[PDB]
Amino acid sequence: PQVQFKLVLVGDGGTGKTTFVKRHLTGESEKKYVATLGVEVHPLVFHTNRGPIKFNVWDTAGQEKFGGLRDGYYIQAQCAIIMFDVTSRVTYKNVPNWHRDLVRVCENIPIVLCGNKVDIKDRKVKAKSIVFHRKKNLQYYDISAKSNYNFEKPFLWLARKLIGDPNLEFVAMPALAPPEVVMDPALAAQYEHDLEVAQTTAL
Amino acid sequence: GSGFEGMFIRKGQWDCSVCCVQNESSSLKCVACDASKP
Ligand SMILES: Nc1nc2c(ncn2[C@@H]2O[C@H](COP(=O)(O)OP(=O)(O)O)[C@@H](O)[C@H]2O)c(=O)[nH]1
Ligand SMILES: [Mg+2]
Ligand SMILES: [Zn+2]
Repeated sequence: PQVQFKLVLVGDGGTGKTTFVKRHLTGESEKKYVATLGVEVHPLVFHTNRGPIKFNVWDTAGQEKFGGLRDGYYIQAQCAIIMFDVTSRVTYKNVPNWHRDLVRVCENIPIVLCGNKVDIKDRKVKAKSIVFHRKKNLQYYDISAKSNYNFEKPFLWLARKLIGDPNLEFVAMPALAPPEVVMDPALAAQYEHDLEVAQTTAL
Repeated sequence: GSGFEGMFIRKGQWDCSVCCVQNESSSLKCVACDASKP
């Protein structure tokens, strides 16, 4: 018997949800199609110091572009990622709506907020503006799906919260599609520092 | 093997073969995708 969690991946169309979940190669090759709901469930295995865990990540087929998702999409989710696009402020402005829809069905499951596409130079939603997670007991990370930057961070934080073990570690990264763009290491260090600085500042 | 140190077995729960949601024994259709219990 294995440890597995339903993880729903939500956020405006175009924010990079599909690109993100697809980085995990075995999760893509072993994905399962749910015809009633139009969902692809990607089984993403991570090897922890206590054994493998599996995040069954629910990816839409684009229906979020036309309104909210059906209850069945959310039902029995044990955790979630809400994604926005740091080059589109409206996607961040819609984060509260996605959170509302999620909590309506699932209550206060562990949720990570992810700002995607930080590889793009002309960033619009910067650390100082990202505060919704502080307001709602949520963890935040910058991510770049196309470069695999911070790919494992949401999953590690969720694993620790779900399993109740703050010392849980991933023993190795899963096999990921090779980066299609380079995330500048200096830019990443700067963005991480900006997030720390903002975390210490008052709302 | 594919187990996890400390994990608990719950009786009767069934994994949906379509969407992998773990259902209660009393559920005859998957609460998420409506697939019939195997
Ligand atoms: N530069 C950059 N582009 C991305 C990234 N993630 C997604 N994109 C692109 O954003 C567009 C929408 O991505 P998609 O995965 O379909 O978004 P979804 O509608 O949320 O599933 C696509 O052109 C992606 O190639 C990223 O991390 N960096
Ligand atoms: Mg998509
Ligand atoms: Zn199902």
